Amino acid sequence: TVKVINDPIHGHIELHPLLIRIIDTPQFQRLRYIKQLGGGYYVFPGASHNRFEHSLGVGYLAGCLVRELSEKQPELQISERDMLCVQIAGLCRNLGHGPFSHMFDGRFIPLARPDVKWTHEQGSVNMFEHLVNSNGLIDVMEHYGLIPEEDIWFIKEQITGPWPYKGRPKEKSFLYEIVANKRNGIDVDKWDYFARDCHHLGIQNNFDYKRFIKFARVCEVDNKKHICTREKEVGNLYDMFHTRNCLHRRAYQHKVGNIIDTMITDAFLKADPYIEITGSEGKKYRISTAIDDMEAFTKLTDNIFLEILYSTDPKLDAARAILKKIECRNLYKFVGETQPGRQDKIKRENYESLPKGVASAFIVDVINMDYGMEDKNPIDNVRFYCKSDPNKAIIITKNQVSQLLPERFAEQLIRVYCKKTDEKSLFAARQHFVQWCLDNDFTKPQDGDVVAP
Amino acid sequence: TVKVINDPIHGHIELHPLLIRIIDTPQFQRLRYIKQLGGGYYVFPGASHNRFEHSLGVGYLAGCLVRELSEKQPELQISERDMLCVQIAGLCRNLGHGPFSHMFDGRFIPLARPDVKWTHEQGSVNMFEHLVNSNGLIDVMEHYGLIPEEDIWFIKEQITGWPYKGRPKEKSFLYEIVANKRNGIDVDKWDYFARDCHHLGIQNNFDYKRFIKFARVCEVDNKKHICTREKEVGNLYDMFHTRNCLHRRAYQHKVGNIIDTMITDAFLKADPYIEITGSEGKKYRISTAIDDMEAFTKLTDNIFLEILYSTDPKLDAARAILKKIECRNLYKFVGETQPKIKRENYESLPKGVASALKAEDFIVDVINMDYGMEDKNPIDNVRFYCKSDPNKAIIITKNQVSQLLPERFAEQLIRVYCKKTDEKSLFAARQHFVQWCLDNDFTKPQDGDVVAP
Amino acid sequence: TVKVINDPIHGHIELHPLLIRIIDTPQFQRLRYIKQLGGGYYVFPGASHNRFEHSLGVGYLAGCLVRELSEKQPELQISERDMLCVQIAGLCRNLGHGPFSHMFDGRFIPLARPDVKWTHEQGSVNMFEHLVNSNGLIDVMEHYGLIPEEDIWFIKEQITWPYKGRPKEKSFLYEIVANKRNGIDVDKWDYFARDCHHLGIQNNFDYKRFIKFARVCEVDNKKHICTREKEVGNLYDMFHTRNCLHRRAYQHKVGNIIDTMITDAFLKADPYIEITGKKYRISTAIDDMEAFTKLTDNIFLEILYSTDPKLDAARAILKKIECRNLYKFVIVDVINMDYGMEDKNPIDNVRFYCKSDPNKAIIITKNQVSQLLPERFAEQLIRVYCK
Amino acid sequence: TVKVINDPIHGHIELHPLLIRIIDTPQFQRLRYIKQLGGGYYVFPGASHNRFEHSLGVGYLAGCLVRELSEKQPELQISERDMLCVQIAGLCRNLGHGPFSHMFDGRFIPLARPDVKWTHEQGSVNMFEHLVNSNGLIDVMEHYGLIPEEDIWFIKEQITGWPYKGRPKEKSFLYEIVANKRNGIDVDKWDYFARDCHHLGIQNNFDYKRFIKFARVCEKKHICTREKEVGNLYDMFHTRNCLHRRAYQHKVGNIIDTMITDAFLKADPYIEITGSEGKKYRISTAIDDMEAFTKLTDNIFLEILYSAARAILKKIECRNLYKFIVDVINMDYGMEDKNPIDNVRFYCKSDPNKAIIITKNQVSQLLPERFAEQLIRVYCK
Ligand SMILES: Nc1nc2c(ncn2[C@H]2C[C@H](O)[C@@H](COP(=O)(O)OP(=O)(O)OP(=O)(O)O)O2)c(=O)[nH]1
Ligand SMILES: Nc1nc2c(ncn2[C@H]2C[C@H](O)[C@@H](COP(=O)(O)OP(=O)(O)OP(=O)(O)O)O2)c(=O)[nH]1
Ligand SMILES: Nc1nc2c(ncn2[C@H]2C[C@H](O)[C@@H](COP(=O)(O)OP(=O)(O)OP(=O)(O)O)O2)c(=O)[nH]1
Ligand SMILES: Nc1nc2c(ncn2[C@H]2C[C@H](O)[C@@H](COP(=O)(O)OP(=O)(O)OP(=O)(O)O)O2)c(=O)[nH]1
Ligand SMILES: Nc1nc2c(ncn2[C@H]2C[C@H](O)[C@@H](COP(=O)(O)OP(=O)(O)OP(=O)(O)O)O2)c(=O)[nH]1
Ligand SMILES: Nc1nc2c(ncn2[C@H]2C[C@H](O)[C@@H](COP(=O)(O)OP(=O)(O)OP(=O)(O)O)O2)c(=O)[nH]1
Ligand SMILES: Nc1nc2c(ncn2[C@H]2C[C@H](O)[C@@H](COP(=O)(O)OP(=O)(O)OP(=O)(O)O)O2)c(=O)[nH]1
Ligand SMILES: Nc1nc2c(ncn2[C@H]2C[C@H](O)[C@@H](COP(=O)(O)OP(=O)(O)OP(=O)(O)O)O2)c(=O)[nH]1
Ligand SMILES: Nc1nc2c(ncn2[C@H]2C[C@H](O)[C@@H](COP(=O)(O)OP(=O)(O)OP(=O)(O)O)O2)c(=O)[nH]1
Ligand SMILES: Nc1nc2c(ncn2[C@H]2C[C@H](O)[C@@H](COP(=O)(O)OP(=O)(O)OP(=O)(O)O)O2)c(=O)[nH]1
Ligand SMILES: Nc1nc2c(ncn2[C@H]2C[C@H](O)[C@@H](COP(=O)(O)OP(=O)(O)OP(=O)(O)O)O2)c(=O)[nH]1
Ligand SMILES: Nc1nc2c(ncn2[C@H]2C[C@H](O)[C@@H](COP(=O)(O)OP(=O)(O)OP(=O)(O)O)O2)c(=O)[nH]1
Ligand SMILES: [Mg+2]
Ligand SMILES: [Mg+2]
Repeated sequence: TVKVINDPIHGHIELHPLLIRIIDTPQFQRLRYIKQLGGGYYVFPGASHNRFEHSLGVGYLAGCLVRELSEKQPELQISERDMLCVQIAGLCRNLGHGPFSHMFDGRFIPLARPDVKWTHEQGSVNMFEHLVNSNGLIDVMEHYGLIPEEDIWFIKEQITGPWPYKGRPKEKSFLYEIVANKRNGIDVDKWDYFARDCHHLGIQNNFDYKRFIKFARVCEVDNKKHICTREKEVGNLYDMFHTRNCLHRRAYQHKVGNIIDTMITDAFLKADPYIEITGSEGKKYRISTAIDDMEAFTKLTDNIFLEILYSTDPKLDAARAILKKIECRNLYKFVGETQPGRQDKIKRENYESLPKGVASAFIVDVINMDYGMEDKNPIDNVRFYCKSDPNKAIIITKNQVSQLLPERFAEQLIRVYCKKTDEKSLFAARQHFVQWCLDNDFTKPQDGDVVAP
Repeated sequence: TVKVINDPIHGHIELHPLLIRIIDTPQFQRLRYIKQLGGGYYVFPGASHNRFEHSLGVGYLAGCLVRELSEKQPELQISERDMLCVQIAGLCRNLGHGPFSHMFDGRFIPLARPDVKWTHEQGSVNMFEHLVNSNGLIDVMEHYGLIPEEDIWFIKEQITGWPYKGRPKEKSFLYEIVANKRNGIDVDKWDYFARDCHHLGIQNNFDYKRFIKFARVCEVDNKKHICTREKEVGNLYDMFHTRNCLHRRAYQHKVGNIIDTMITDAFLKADPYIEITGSEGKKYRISTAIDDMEAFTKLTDNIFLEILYSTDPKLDAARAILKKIECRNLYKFVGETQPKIKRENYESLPKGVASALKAEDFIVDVINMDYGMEDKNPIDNVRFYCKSDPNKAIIITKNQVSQLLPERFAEQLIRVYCKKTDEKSLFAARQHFVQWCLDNDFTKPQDGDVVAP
Repeated sequence: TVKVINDPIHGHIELHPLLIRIIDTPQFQRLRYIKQLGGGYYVFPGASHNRFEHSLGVGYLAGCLVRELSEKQPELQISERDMLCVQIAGLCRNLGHGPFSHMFDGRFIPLARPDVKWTHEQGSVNMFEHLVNSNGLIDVMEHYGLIPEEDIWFIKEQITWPYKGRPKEKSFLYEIVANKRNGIDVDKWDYFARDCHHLGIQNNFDYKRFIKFARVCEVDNKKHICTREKEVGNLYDMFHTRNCLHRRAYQHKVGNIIDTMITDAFLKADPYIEITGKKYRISTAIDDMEAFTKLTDNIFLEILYSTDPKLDAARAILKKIECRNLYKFVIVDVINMDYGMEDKNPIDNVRFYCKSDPNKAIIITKNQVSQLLPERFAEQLIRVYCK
Repeated sequence: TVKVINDPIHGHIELHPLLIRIIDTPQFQRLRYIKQLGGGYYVFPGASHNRFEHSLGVGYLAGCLVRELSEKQPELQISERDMLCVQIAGLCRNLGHGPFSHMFDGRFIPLARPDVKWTHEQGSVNMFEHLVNSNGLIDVMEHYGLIPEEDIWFIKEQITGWPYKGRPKEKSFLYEIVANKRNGIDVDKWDYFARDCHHLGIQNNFDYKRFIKFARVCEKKHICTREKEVGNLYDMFHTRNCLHRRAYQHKVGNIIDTMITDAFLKADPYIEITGSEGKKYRISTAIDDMEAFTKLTDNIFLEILYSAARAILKKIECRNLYKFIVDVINMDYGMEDKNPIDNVRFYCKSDPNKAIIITKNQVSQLLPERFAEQLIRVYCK
């Protein structure tokens, strides 16, 4: 039987009986304890939402777009079984996030295991594989019309990727642009967190996903089939990446929200050698090794935070000290923000040297602000059709749309912090950063003249 | 200085430096890990908000109402010291909640320690005393112009409640703001109306900004009260009608309440085997952690995941229940009915359903749906002024308002669940329930004619 | 081809090319000049929305409910042209409204010509009949697959075995646009959400949830639109919403008195205001649908801007409105706030089903749901105003 | 006594009794029959709102901002006399809008009278003069604490423009509330961002309440904001440049405006409006006499319809519109080719009195390179 879910973002959403079987498992319900925005909840009190409700919304929107394409284009021969496999990927595309979401795979793991190749996409299919086997859903998928081996491949291909695709013929290549669009990034995962993060933080979203769906249409281009949209909508697609970039500077890359994220990783790193997570077959794992056993990664949620804080173990005292610094709001003071050049951008291989560089002129964080396609324009990977010939998809260049569009599509930001809260330190630390920007020929800080003339 | 918090409900809300230092403590930040709606999150996935964000809203609304009374009528001589003490009562009104909020003081504590009378108001004031002492704010309150002796009584009286000694009877109206014991119209209700509806996806039929625009203090019976105008008695009836919809739609959802029941069941079977530490290092159980604040500070929803991830063979009976929740193998709801059943009789109804599948196979949940004051109309304890003489507080009775208002103001619902889930057990459980309704002469189940012909 | 319309209430709605042709006629486009709430705009400044956009939503919701029923239940033989006809009636349910809506058919005509019995429903079928004939569109309806003689009668029957539009096997399609049996129809769901959003008030009925659980059931050998056991408390709240909108906005004592002053201004201006090939007055424009087309809220400002001394008494009263010299609230106004069916309970006309057998309709009584529900369901109010 | 008005945008707003007396006049209530977005209503159904509702919001926000600065900076000597004059200027900066707002003074009047020089501010000050004299409010303005000679001049200067004769340069920051000429950050923009989006069904991307919480006056004197809000200030001009692209310059919406100019230009010969002493004015001439301009609303559109010009309106009601006439549209941040943030000063949390200049390079590189552009549309009649 179909179940219904009331959602503040999408309203009542219908779930296939198989979708419910995937939801009501420990590997999915785990997501109720991973916060979407990690440390951003300690700056925006409304961002209490977790990965679980986000996953439901991505599965709903995937089903919405995949159904509009089949209803408007029966030529595509999209089957109910394709739609279902599309909805499973949208639900399971978030399975592989770790504690506090982008803090785990973007800070902690890069610091604890510098040479491991790890992303949440990889974790999502590793966890999805453990979800199906550990709950006996192979038979369940057969009962609802799915052919597992091919479809298990197809689902995992939407989440991560690799005509290199084994799960679906190239004649249905457009199904891979719904859940996780590797070609341009216009996927159902962005549309849900645009609306769900703005709802919870209390900021404004400037992209209407429903209007986009009404004009979505598969077109052939360069002998392959892509998802295209109308030419009259090219302006709002630019505004979708302007929405996403505006969402990052306000909330995701909030300097206080990020310094709280760095403090949690540093506490996690200091608690790493002493926290024991029981994995598969009784084996024990650290925080940085739980990603190797899915049975242990299941039990690696935000509970680690309170486990460290509510602890009595003397070995956890140093990690507990950093969390106590957070609950008392004694945080590292933000001293300034600057920008390098495109050609003078700092490489990740040099990140470990900069606090030494500013002291000779400390916490330095480097954030890269791009439209998704590194320094490339994502819209140039989008094709557009006219109302007189819906099968001819043309290229709309940036100069054809507007002269007010961004000159560049990627940039880098350098935030500097100081661990000493002394008024004399915060003054002296600000003096180093201002001279550090003049020496390295970086851009002038906004508060530069008042704190240091 | 002052800080500004962005809130999805109230927007940018400014907080006095003393309020900032009150919330930046482990006993306040503890509220970030208490689900506002408890088990409702497992039915309404948008209900992930915690007590922390609710506390700031109540304190901000407390400040809006007392700031309007002060500005409109200088006659009352409301001081900044008074307005600060009201906001402090708004923030700390929720400090006394336990894991999953109303589950703790309404289900677990009654069954774990039936001898002791415990409320979250008693908890909030006890937690408030521990908050100011552990963080040494008695000197900070003195710094911002407060008199700790008298004001801490005043802060505590607003929470718990001429019996008061923290304020003279001339300021009696300041006790109707944070926790109105007289009629229930308080700023704590306005925030959870708007905040819960935002997250649940439910509609709210009450406007507090309009009420505040007409709030005015008048004398009657030589005592001063907060009153609103003639024209607002209709909106005041809907405020308690809204509260009843939020209780019927969400807070007393049949599936959300059974999930709360199972978390209590799991808690009571885990209560003897888990230790919480605090005050002078003594160990405390879940049920006895209310006797000490240093232990109760570390008693949050984290208890759920510690039981679920536990390795102890002494915790399987409790871990078994929580995994029935994770896989959603819940007790099946059999039916709803209506009669008054004394709380002392609650324990006896399970054996009564079986007499019409042993007694333990049933669970009977009695809910008292009222308007806040048992069977009394709260509007009868509200005074109204008119535009001609704004200083005379008249009385509007239910007949003068409307004839479509409720007849009574208190009813009880009874829900029957069965711990057996097979098709044969559910059938017999449905038959017992319908017969049990005749044996005691209850209201006819809605589906009885279809389920038990 | 299909056009999409961005509406602030329903978002982007798609309209079949036939419905676009009906929209683009003078008889539908004139509804851009009929205030939905009439005299409420002079008390709630947000309610500037007209009848035009209200109609686009009643027919959008009409398509939504009819299409959900055919997809869940192909056993009903709901054709794609059944759904076009249900949509048409939703759009044209509002064609027969006069200047300022409830000001016209609710007060003005009852005093101007007490002999006639005039309703906006009876105005809709005549304006619709004029609409199809004056634009030569019985041509286009057969082009998109409809049989006019039966389908047109079907459309009008929904506005106003008795029916001849369709047989008792399709008896549930008459419960969508104008539900005469309990009042649960798409018309209410739109102005609930549309008036609330413009007035600044709060709606408390979720219509998208009611659609998710709607299902037809054979009751008394007749097919009826039903809902689930669990949605009965939300039905009581639906009429409770409708009542709040009347007590807060629709029957606001200052908003009603402004409507009454516009009636008095139209009454005194009635014999001297001529609308054209005969000539018609405001009171007789209802008798010629070619005149009712040119009879909108513009009739208000044509009196206010005139200079003929014959209309001075009428203009002196619209001069009293623009300077807010209104009748002091102490003209006697009687208001009957019911549940849409006189003193009856509409829930006693609603059937429900269970999960166990989703084909067994059953009646749920008030004593079964909640004991805190109203005692009565109709109620009268008396107000007097000093001229 | 005070009156409260419930609003879909701002909620319950309180209005001084002197404000109510300005509202309850024929020259202000006229704005109930001037739709704010003109022809965008025939493309966006939800956009049925008029200038009247907008005018109440402009004055309410003009009152929020000035009252905010009163209570945080008493060193500015802001009086209840200044706050009243700002709110009046907020209410009356839209009095001089003709039928369908910008279709009248953007297309029709420049085409009907190429020699004339007409703007809606000129009308706003002229009809504000016509409002207080026709309704005898000069004795009521003085009764509520104002000095009518000096304050009127201040009210008409917040609308049009040390060259000011209503307030001294020691209070120059109050001309930056209603109609900012230095950079364009005024409460009028903030009201139509939220009120047009609400009705069009478009999304907004500027938080006006957050901007008010960080407003300070800094040394002349200009209104400044925190350094952390410069990014929100470009997105303010980006929000509204995005508002012009979707609704204000909608191709089918703009072509409807042009067809109503043509229908008005053809009906200008025979359009009769009675004016000052019974003298008849045309549509194109009712601006020279505020008695006639008072009665010049959207009513003329339906007056032509119910009467050669009736053919064009008939072509619009039947959607026989021109297919996608050459219209030129100027898209700018409000200051021609200039950059409005260069005329904005900022203060830090360190020295709140030291105003600083922030350049585009210090904010972000993903910002526009130019700040003006022009689009050319062609249509077939
Ligand atoms: N908007 C709204 N949502 C509701 C309401 N009542 C319950 N819900 C929400 C909670 C769930 O996420 C979702 C489904 O809950 P339901 O009560 O309709 O289904 P439930 O499984 O509890 O009962 P059932 O299996 O159908 O017998 O809708 C309501 O009255 N309004
Ligand atoms: N202090 C504090 N801020 C919170 C909280 N929840 C959300 N927020 C917001 C308000 C702050 O403006 C914002 C930034 O946090 P802080 O101001 O405490 O850190 P910041 O680096 O700005 O140092 P500061 O204290 O302003 O000198 O976090 C909370 O619980 N405590
Ligand atoms: N607090 C915080 N959140 C981030 C950060 N980076 C990404 N996110 C948050 C914002 C969204 O809610 C969500 C989007 O990231 P996801 O992991 O869900 O998907 P994905 O990486 O594909 O995002 P993308 O396609 O690049 O926009 O995570 C960050 O650096 N800090
Ligand atoms: N609506 C909105 N909220 C923001 C924005 N930026 C930050 N916030 C939210 C997060 C906080 O809860 C609150 C305060 O953040 P702020 O950045 O303004 O204060 P913060 O202490 O971090 O900086 P400061 O110490 O004052 O220099 O507002 C924004 O651009 N728009
Ligand atoms: N099954 C399920 N429902 C959820 C979940 N989150 C929110 N909801 C909502 C949808 C459901 O209609 C509603 C009630 O949950 P259930 O239907 O599973 O409880 P119920 O005793 O009615 O089981 P049943 O419908 O007889 O299978 O909660 C979830 O994670 N799993
Ligand atoms: N899930 C759930 N939430 C409840 C229940 N009872 C109360 N609440 C929730 C709804 C509100 O968000 C919030 C209000 O309860 P509080 O204890 O915080 O305030 P209070 O004691 O004053 O209740 P009152 O104002 O009299 O309704 O807790 C319940 O039985 N189940
Ligand atoms: N939400 C939203 N609505 C828009 C936008 N642009 C126009 N509209 C609204 C106005 C209409 O009610 C509806 C249709 O607008 P369109 O420009 O897409 O239709 P149009 O017939 O003018 O273009 P077409 O004939 O298909 O080339 O959507 C937009 O950017 N966002
Ligand atoms: N006076 C006036 N009220 C308006 C207007 N627009 C919306 N409203 C609302 C605010 C008022 O509280 C409400 C009632 O109108 P009035 O107060 O003017 O009439 P009322 O019978 O209450 O006479 P009153 O002056 O209060 O003794 O209309 C307007 O333009 N002028
Ligand atoms: N200002 C005002 N509006 C009214 C009044 N009575 C009805 N309406 C308005 C409010 C709604 O927007 C709308 C609803 O009634 P309709 O004219 O659309 O038709 P109908 O009689 O079928 O509605 P109903 O079934 O009675 O709820 O008309 C009234 O007495 N005064
Ligand atoms: N949000 C909301 N607005 C209302 C309500 N009732 C009336 N209004 C709106 C209409 C007006 O624009 C505004 C104030 O009008 P009121 O009806 O409260 O006062 P009114 O002048 O008519 O009576 P009064 O002169 O004070 O005796 O609020 C309500 O229940 N909720
Ligand atoms: N339908 C339509 N509206 C326009 C057009 N140009 C401007 N507007 C409308 C959009 C806004 O609601 C409103 C904004 O302009 P205002 O008349 O309120 O004043 P102003 O010229 O100072 O606007 P600004 O400060 O430059 O943004 O006028 C247009 O070309 N077509
Ligand atoms: N045709 C029409 N469009 C409306 C109406 N109300 C709002 N809109 C919107 C939907 C349209 O996509 C948009 C543009 O209008 P049209 O499509 O009719 O003119 P257009 O030049 O695009 O010619 P077209 O038929 O699309 O080739 O106006 C209406 O009543 N009729
Ligand atoms: Mg009806
Ligand atoms: Mg301007």
